[PDB]
Amino acid sequence: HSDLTFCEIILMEMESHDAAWPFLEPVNPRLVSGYRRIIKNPMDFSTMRHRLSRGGYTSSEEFAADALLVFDNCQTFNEDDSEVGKAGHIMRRFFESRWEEFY
Ligand SMILES: CC(=O)c1c(C)[nH]c(C(=O)N2CCC[C@@H](c3n[nH]cc3CN3CCCC3)C2)c1C
Ligand SMILES: [Mg+2]
Repeated sequence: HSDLTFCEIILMEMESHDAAWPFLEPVNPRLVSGYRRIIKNPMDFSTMRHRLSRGGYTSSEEFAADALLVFDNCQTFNEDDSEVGKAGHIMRRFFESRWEEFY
């Protein structure tokens, strides 16, 4: 698959990005007050890595949906001027531009 090929490329670059530190592992709701109540479908890069490794993505569209979920959730829970929120805007702009320079 040429679609799955670029997903592996763009996931690799996001995992290694400087501003990827809030998204490398799932949020622990025990450690974050209100997260469980506010974020219905959590998502992060390791969950995407796991689903790609086991062949769980059909098309590149499903991969893009999970990536946009990460940043949608980030903007739903975190203030735009929080540390986590600022890293998410950097990561979201990176993904949007990189995804469009291929498709
Ligand atoms: C609540 C929220 O939307 C959020 C997201 C999407 N991500 C983070 C976040 O901060 N992390 C992600 C999980 C691991 C955390 C981690 N990994 N190694 C050490 C730490 C400790 N953190 C806390 C402060 C210093 C780093 C970092 C939040 C709050
Ligand atoms: Mg959107």
